[PDB]
Amino acid sequence: MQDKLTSVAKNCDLTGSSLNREVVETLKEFLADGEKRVQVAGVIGSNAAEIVKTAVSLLFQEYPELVSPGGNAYTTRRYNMYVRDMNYFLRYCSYAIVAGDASVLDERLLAGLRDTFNSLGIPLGPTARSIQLMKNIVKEKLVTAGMTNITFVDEPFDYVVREISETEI
Amino acid sequence: SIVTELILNADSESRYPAPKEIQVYQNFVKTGEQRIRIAKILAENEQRIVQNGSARFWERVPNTPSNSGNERKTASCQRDQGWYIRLIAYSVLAGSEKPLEEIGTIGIKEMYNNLEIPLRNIVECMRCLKEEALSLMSEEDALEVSAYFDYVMRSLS
Amino acid sequence: SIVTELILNADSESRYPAPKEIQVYQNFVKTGEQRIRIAKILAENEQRIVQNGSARFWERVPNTPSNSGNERKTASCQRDQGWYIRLIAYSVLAGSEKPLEEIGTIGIKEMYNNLEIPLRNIVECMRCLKEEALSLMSEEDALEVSAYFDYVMRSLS
Amino acid sequence: SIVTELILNADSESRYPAPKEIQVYQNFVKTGEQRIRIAKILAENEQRIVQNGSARFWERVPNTPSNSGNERKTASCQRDQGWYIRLIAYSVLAGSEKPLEEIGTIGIKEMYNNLEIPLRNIVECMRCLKEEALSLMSEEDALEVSAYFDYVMRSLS
Amino acid sequence: SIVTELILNADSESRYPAPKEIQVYQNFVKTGEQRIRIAKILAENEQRIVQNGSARFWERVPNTPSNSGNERKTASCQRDQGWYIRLIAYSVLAGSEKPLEEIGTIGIKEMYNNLEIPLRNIVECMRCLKEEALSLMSEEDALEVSAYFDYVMRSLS
Amino acid sequence: SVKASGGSPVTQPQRYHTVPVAVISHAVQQDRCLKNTELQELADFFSSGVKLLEIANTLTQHADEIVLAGANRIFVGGSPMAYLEKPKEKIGLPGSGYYVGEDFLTAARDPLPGGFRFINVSRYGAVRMKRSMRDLAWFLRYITYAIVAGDGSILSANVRGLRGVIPEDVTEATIVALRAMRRQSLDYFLEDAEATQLVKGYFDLLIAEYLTDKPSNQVRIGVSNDQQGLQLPQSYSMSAEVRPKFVFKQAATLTQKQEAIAAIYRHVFERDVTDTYGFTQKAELESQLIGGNISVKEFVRRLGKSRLYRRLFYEPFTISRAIELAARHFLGRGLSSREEFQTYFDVMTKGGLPALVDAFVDSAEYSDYFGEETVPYLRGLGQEAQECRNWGPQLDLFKYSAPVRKVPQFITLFGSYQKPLPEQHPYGCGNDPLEIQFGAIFPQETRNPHPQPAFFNKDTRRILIGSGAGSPDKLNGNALGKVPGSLGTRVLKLEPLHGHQSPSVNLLHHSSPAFIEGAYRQVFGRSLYEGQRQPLSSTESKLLGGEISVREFVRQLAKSKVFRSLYWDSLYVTKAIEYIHRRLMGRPTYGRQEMNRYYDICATRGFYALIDAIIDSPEYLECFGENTVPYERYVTARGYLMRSPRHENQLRRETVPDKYNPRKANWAA
Amino acid sequence: MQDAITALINSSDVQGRYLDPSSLDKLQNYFQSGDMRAKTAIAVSANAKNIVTKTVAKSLLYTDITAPGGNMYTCRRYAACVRDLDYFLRYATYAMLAGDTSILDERILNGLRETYNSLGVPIGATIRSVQAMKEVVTSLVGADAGREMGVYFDHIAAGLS
Amino acid sequence: MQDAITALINSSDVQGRYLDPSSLDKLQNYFQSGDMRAKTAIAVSANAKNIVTKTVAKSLLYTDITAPGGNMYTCRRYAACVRDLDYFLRYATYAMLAGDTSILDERILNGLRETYNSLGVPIGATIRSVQAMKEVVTSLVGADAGREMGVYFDHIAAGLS
Ligand SMILES: *[C@H](C)[C@H]1/C(=C/c2[nH]c(/C=C3N=C(/C=C4\NC(=O)C(CC)=C4C)C(C)=C\3CCC(=O)O)c(CCC(=O)O)c2C)NC(=O)[C@@H]1C
Ligand SMILES: *[C@H](C)[C@H]1/C(=C/c2[nH]c(/C=C3N=C(/C=C4\NC(=O)C(CC)=C4C)C(C)=C\3CCC(=O)O)c(CCC(=O)O)c2C)NC(=O)[C@@H]1C
Ligand SMILES: *[C@H](C)[C@H]1/C(=C/c2[nH]c(/C=C3N=C(/C=C4\NC(=O)C(CC)=C4C)C(C)=C\3CCC(=O)O)c(CCC(=O)O)c2C)NC(=O)[C@@H]1C
Ligand SMILES: *[C@H](C)[C@H]1/C(=C/c2[nH]c(/C=C3N=C(/C=C4\NC(=O)C(CC)=C4C)C(C)=C\3CCC(=O)O)c(CCC(=O)O)c2C)NC(=O)[C@@H]1C
Ligand SMILES: *[C@H](C)[C@H]1/C(=C/c2[nH]c(/C=C3N=C(/C=C4\NC(=O)C(CC)=C4C)C(C)=C\3CCC(=O)O)c(CCC(=O)O)c2C)NC(=O)[C@@H]1C
Ligand SMILES: CCC1=C(C)/C(=C/C2=NC(=C\c3[nH]c(/C=C4\NC(=O)[C@H](C)[C@H]4CC)c(C)c3CCC(=O)O)/C(CCC(=O)O)=C2C)NC1=O
Repeated sequence: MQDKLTSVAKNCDLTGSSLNREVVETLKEFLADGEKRVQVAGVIGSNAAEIVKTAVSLLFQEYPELVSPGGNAYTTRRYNMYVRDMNYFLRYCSYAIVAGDASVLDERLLAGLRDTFNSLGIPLGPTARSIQLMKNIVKEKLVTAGMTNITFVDEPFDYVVREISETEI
Repeated sequence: SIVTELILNADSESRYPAPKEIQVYQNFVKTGEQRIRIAKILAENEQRIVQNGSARFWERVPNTPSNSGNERKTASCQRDQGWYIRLIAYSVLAGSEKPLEEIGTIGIKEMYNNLEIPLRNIVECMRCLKEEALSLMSEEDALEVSAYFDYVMRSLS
Repeated sequence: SIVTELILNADSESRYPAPKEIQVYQNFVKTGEQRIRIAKILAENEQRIVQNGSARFWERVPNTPSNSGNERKTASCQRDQGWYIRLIAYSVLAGSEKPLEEIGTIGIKEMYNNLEIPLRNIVECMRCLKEEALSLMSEEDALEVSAYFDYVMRSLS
Repeated sequence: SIVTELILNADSESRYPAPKEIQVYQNFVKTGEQRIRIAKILAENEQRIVQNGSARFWERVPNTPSNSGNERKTASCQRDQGWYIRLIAYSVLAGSEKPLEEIGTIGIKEMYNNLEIPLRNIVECMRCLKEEALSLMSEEDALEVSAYFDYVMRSLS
Repeated sequence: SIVTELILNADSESRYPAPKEIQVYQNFVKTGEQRIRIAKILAENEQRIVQNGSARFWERVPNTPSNSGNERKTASCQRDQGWYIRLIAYSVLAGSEKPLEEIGTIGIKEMYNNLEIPLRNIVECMRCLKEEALSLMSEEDALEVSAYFDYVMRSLS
Repeated sequence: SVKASGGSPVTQPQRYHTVPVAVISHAVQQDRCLKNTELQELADFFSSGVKLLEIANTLTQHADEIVLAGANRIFVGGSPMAYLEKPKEKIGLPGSGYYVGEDFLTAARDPLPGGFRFINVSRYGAVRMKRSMRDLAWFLRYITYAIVAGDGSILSANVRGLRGVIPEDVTEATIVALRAMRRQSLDYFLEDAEATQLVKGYFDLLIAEYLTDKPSNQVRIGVSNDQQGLQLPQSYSMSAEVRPKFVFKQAATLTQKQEAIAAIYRHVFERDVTDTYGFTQKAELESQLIGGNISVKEFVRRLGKSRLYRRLFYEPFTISRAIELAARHFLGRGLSSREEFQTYFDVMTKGGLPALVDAFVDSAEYSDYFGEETVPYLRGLGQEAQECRNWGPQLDLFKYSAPVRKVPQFITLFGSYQKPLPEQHPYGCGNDPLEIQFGAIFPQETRNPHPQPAFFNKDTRRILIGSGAGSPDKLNGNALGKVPGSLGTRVLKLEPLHGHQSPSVNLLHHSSPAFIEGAYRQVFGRSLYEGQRQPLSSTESKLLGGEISVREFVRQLAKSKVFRSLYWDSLYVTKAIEYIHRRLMGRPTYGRQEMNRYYDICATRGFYALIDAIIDSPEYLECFGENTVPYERYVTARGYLMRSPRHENQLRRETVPDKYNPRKANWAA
Repeated sequence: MQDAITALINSSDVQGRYLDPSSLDKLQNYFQSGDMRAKTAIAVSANAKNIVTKTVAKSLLYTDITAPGGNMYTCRRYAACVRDLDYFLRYATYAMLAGDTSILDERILNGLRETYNSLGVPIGATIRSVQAMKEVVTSLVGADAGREMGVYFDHIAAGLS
Repeated sequence: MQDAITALINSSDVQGRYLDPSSLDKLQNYFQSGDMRAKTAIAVSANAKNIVTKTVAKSLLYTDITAPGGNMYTCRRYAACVRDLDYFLRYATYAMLAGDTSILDERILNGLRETYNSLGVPIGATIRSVQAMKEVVTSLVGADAGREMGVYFDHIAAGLS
């Protein structure tokens, strides 16, 4: 996996344009938000359990059939698996927020995720909904902490959804 | 979306978008704010549209699975009505019937024949939903919503 | 016209026009006054455009069959310029390049090679004609006219 | 190559080469000594042909990219002239235009349009090269060389 | 084959063959004529070896399925003896017990236990076959044949 | 971004334990029939099944009373049983015959703990009350399930970690209710002392396991910086099947040591092949293990370096596949990432198979999992938290058919994870025929399997290499393509025919038999046998008399029974679709749009409608019209590469010196 | 193929929900940028031939690629390279108009590496040519529209590498 | 793996018969050729590094494969390609000693095309490298031994394709 700086530096040699003006501008823009990325990751790590618990409770509110008999969140075994996987998603999204690059998600979260979920019958719609709920809760916590320009926080979660959701149109 | 249709029309001829495609794109981009407003209206009024349309639909067509005393069948019919309102909202947002066609129109006859739901009843329900949705918007706002409802009704026949 | 294109697209799938096609049709007919105004401007100023473009083109290309001392060749070149302005006016009226393409673009290379008129010279003359014609159009009117002039120039080269 | 021509003609009908095709093959292989002589003549006189044809072509068309005071553009144009003489020598050796067509005719218009070299000028230069090359051979030797030069000129027009 | 064994050692150790392995290979290929002669000797005498070995084996071990009065069992035992002589000839040709091991030794005990054939009886039969094979062979040629017969007997034991 | 797929193996994870399942699983994982003790356990369980059924029925018949006894012990100020929702039968499902025709109207007509505080039903809320009542009924139902199953696992796996999921405010209350229920249950036998013992045991197990306070997740720490760390809840491990783990002890009896050694053989060689292959040297190794000179780790290391292991799992395989198999044989798991594969490939390149065995056995992971005395065992789903990245490959590696697949399964997937969509059919590499003159040659799924599925959506369009064939007038738009083996302008064309008999010798470009043979050779790929043209003779006549065009003749050729038997009768449906499209349209299909359209046509109407749809397509008219026999117009990348096997023209490799007096130092004395 | 609106609709549809305020804000951003996107499409269409001419001149001409034995040698291969650059420019314009890179994933990058390796087309030279084309387009349409087009040019280049 | 002797033994064994005279003649031919096979193996073992260096020099150097964006870009990929060529040379030597191509199919060619496609390794470039290696070995060990080794080099090239 790579972070933003590593990918940009390697692309500098790959593309043959070296350290031109556009690369310098993108590097400066990225470095301007680095402290905010670290702060966002700190907030996510300090409130991980609360975020996951809130998101899973809201998911079971919006999908009451999940916890009913025959549902996928039926029994504490599957409930614990739900919580565990949502923690996985939150952890790797925090990693991607720090790195500024989505390669960590590609290599350690999304590679083979669809195969696993098809094998185990894990529904993807509720998975995307839970990721979006976690994203909303993280945004609420960041607004509470006083952060202002936190658009990049949307990038991992949304991206993950786009990678796991099926094609409808 | 209409943008995808324009791009695919240009790509079919292996050419950059012609002035007609560009004009369509610019008109759609201009109307985007009104489209968002109409979609918000549809989203916030979905439940009352479903309820009033279901009342009118059961008054007009009492011999339906949704009106056979089965709570689950009624719930499923009302969920389908909400889903089709959502698809029409998607189409209003996208400026084309592509979302509605891809999600709820292609294979609609096969799906509802497998479920043994009469198609004429679904057409009548769509008509009632269209009548109840058009009353909540202005005429120009209703111009496209009526077209999408008519698209569903035509696909069901 | 573009209406014919929409109708043929609907007929290819053996279906009534979709909401996207109806929207395109309505957007097109909404601009009929503007199209007629542009065509009127082109028709009224055809000879002035021809004269100015001919002057510029003979400045740019001194050794051309039009500017070779033959009066009939000069008259034929200026008539060709007028005819292409007329075809561009047709295309503006129709909302698509179909009239221009069908009347003066399909086989244009073969015709002008048979007449021994170098195609590069005709492209330069079309460039001068476009520069003269676009000066009489407002900013909102020049998109289609410039696109159709570019269409002719691309067909020639 | 004419040998490939015969082989592919036989392969089209899934049959062995007919006695007529074998006769054509034998006649071609018994004339290869004259073809080698013609190819050697073209190779040895390539610089003379290029210089004389460039002189004549700039006499006819002086305002051209190869004659605009740019040393590299002149070198590139004269290298192209030599390359086409080389391809024509290849075609003389092979007995058909296939080497010339495959190496320097398919997509020649696209390549020279990308280089922004007008094709009329290249046709004129090819004509001058053809005259210079024909002035160095007997008519029997020059039949195929004229044919291949005409092939190049036709590909550009 | 000994060649295969040397190549496999070098292959699994990721290195070119050692000088001693090349020397072994050369020495082995120098004995091809002798190995071919011994294999031909075994092939031409297979019938008499089988006959005399079966006679001696039934003399020493009368309580055996071959000597139980069943024609098919006797024929199968004779065929097994011939097959093992053939495998030993293969092994002589290859310079190693590898062909015999891969064809008639891996899983020999399981196969013969499935057939309810006592293994000690097969050991005695192989010993008799070895005796007759050595009886019609030179002293130096008998080393490989006797060693491979002992290999079969040890695999059964 | 991640379009590569390793496949989705069908997995059925265990959700709880049953006595037969546990016994049979233990026997299965040791590769032997049931023991006498295990058969006795099964017989004892079966003979007692009627009593268990009677107990479960007794608890079921009084379920309302037991749940009411539990609820009344903790709830005040309301009726808790009003919030107990019973399961509802789904009546009138489609196809059930509940409604005849399209007429739907006529179908109808123990001391409390210190300081215990009760829960007010009204202030607790409808949601929480429904939660509580369904929880009590669920507890009773799972207790009856555990009674029938003969194992309390279905309880233990589902209540350990439940404390806190059920709010910590009411955990005490929960216990109270459970005890109340227990009391009521024990009131329903009072005459057996064995059923009461069983019910008491199950209730006590439920209470004891529910009292565990936040059990720790089992962490799987990454073995290197290229591997991720994971967590597995204890419930998943408890519900999963149990690995019988063997620990070698020098003080154990000879039989137990031999059992552990057999386990080692079953793991390293995937089966005890030692006797079959005449592994006599095993004896010496076994002695060195039995006497305690070496450990299980050194025994496994010597086994990996033995000739038996090389013969079984090195000789038949390439280096990549051998590494992938050795991962399972020496670590009990598949490779995790391509960096791990790179390190092991470097180890194998430097030192060979013994070096690879040393790298596996000497790793910190081996000592972490198996140490020195534990026999290596298969890890995987249910034993520890699994990664998604090697899901399919590892699940396929743990199957007994792993040594039958020769194409690598890990390095290929790991490489394709980093790449865009592959150059292949949207339905997989098995849907791409060999681009030869004739014959539908496809990769068989079950023979030498190497499928590499990718997530192609419905709008992907394939990139095809144009062959450059066609008449000169039908060129200059795609004339930049060039493919070896293409007959460029040699297309078969027959101009239509328009009271006197014809001349004796009238010559076209191709004679009538030659043109007909060319049409047959294009449609069928090759000339038919002698009599096989008999059914089409009349059609040929109609082509020679101008009654039908070349397009109609081609359509009739493709509709014949010979074509159907050659390319439709014994072909997978979409494979047949793709091959027929390549034969008639001259190109492969672009993507799932055309493939789906033709598959729907084949599903609804059949083969003849598919031929009609292909022939009547506008692209067929654009490319071949009515008078031209089809021809190959596009090839794939692999098909292009198979026809270009010579590259000696590109290996031309890559004068006056540029320096005076080279390679000399300044101011040399 | 999906554009910005279709992508947002898909993300909302898999959850069975109307567009949330965040996706509605993204949609409004796309609608606001639509005018600039149309202007950039017009500008690139008007100068496509010149863009490719400058790209070839500044990245491929007078190198060993156009020399004999190079992959741009002979007129057919030169024309094919120019055609490929036209493909990249046109599809980058399509992706910019759509505001989404899915068109490049489904129609440009799928199997492109295998096809190029089969034909012998130099991958690194293609990446450098795409970079040169991005620079030319940025110089032509400005810094902001240039960066927006460069997003999709970089998507193509990263897919090729 | 099986060598020439084992191949003949297997051919005779599926019929359950001893080696017929033609098979014995093939065996004698292999035995007679073993001396030059050992000589060729010695030469290749002594000059393996030089062979691979010359192969890369005449096949892969100064092309786009070694440029950034090529598959031999960075020293790690260069060394990986050199290692693959070393493998090809060593197993061609093994097959030449053994008298048949079974070892090449078992240890190398089974799934090598799939692995290369997954990793993006150009098949055409490595086929060109194998052919250059065949020429280099022919130049080193002579005409007859060069042809014998080129049999297995051509087998490798065909298996890659
Ligand atoms: C004869 C020397 C040996 C033999 C041959 C055999 N071949 C087939 C069937 C096919 N042969 C081919 C081969 C080709 N396809 C091509 O495109 C070309 C180049 C023009 C060739 C040479 C193919 C594709 C087939 C498949 C069937 C078809 O005819 O389309 C068979 C029949 C096998 C069957 O099961 O149908 C046979 C017997 N077999 C021997 O034993 C001979 C040594
Ligand atoms: C000369 C008769 C005319 C002319 C030519 C001209 N050409 C160039 C540059 C190039 N010419 C080629 C030509 C070929 N490439 C091929 O593969 C073949 C077939 C074998 C041919 C003929 C190429 C590739 C170039 C590009 C430069 C390079 O060397 O890589 C120029 C220079 C243009 C520039 O500098 O941009 C010129 C001037 N110009 C005339 O005026 C004549 C009519
Ligand atoms: C130019 C920057 C470089 C270059 C290119 C080059 N390409 C080809 C041939 C082909 N290019 C393609 C690519 C596509 N076809 C598609 O439909 C799409 C998607 C829209 C793409 C990307 C294909 C398929 C081919 C094969 C031939 C064909 O046109 O069908 C060539 C010629 C190769 C040959 O000799 O056949 C060349 C030279 N080469 C360079 O060196 C430049 C760096
Ligand atoms: C200069 C200080 C020293 C030197 C260098 C030298 N290099 C070559 C040839 C090559 N060099 C490279 C280098 C790289 N490949 C990569 O991927 C990277 C990125 C880290 C680098 C730096 C390569 C690939 C080659 C091969 C040729 C090519 O570029 O395709 C040579 C020529 C060798 C030859 O045999 O032609 C030389 C001379 N030489 C010295 O004496 C200095 C110590
Ligand atoms: C060199 C001629 C060409 C080249 C090669 C190249 N290969 C890799 C990577 C791998 N190569 C292999 C090969 C094998 N696996 C086997 O089992 C065997 C049989 C003994 C062989 C030869 C494997 C497994 C890999 C992957 C593991 C690894 O990366 O080490 C690379 C590196 C690719 C990368 O992205 O790092 C290269 C460069 N590439 C060329 O361009 C040459 C034409
Ligand atoms: C870091 C990347 C990564 C992921 C994502 C991952 C997922 C993952 N989830 C699993 C289980 C599970 N996951 C879920 C449920 C869900 N999962 C969700 O992401 C949803 C929120 C929810 C459904 C909407 C369930 C119910 C199971 C247990 C399946 C069973 O019943 O066996 C399992 C099988 C058990 C295990 O070995 O852990 C895996 C591998 N593993 C990984 O390495």
